[PDB]
Amino acid sequence: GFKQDIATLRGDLRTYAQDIFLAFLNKYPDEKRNFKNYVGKSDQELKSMAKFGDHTEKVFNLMMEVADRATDCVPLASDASTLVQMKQHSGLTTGNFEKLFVALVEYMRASGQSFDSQSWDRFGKNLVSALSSAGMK
Ligand code: HEM
Ligand SMILES: COc1ccc(O)c(OC)c1
Repeated sequence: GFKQDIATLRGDLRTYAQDIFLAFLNKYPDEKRNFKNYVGKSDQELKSMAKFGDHTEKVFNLMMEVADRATDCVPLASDASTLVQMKQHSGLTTGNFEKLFVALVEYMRASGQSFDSQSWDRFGKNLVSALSSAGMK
């Protein structure tokens, strides 16, 4: 289930962070307006850059902390606030997060593996809700 998924993901965190961020960017090419220094690069080109692995691994680490602190796939309001208030997330809206979670769930459903994809879908929706409540447009 969800808790075991966090353990699976943490077990190979950089690899998964890469696979999932790429799934996101490839599903929603307009989303790359937020990531101007990854424009014009194929998946393997991105993976070859130490900065890409480093960024994706730090993002996924916080994502897993938030997931692990959630109750019944409902994240803490304080963690939502953190994500809203981060300087890095200034211009974002909840739709940016919705899209990330749609890509993440799709990635899980297509993997050979027993992820609890329905739990991740409900976590994404609840995270979107919490972001809105914490002041994201
Ligand atoms: C639960 C979801 C997310 C988490 C946990 C998260 C976490 C983080 C973290 C930890 C960083 C800093 C990474 C570092 O410099 O070490 C970061 C940067 C950033 N995040 Fe997020 N983020 C999330 C979702 C999003 C989404 C949905 C977007 C846009 C679609 C976004 C856009 C950015 C951007 C633009 C940066 C700065 C990029 C850079 O300077 O290299 N994030 N995020
Ligand atoms: C793991 O998923 C990731 C990794 C890096 C990102 O910048 C991101 O933003 C949408 C998601």
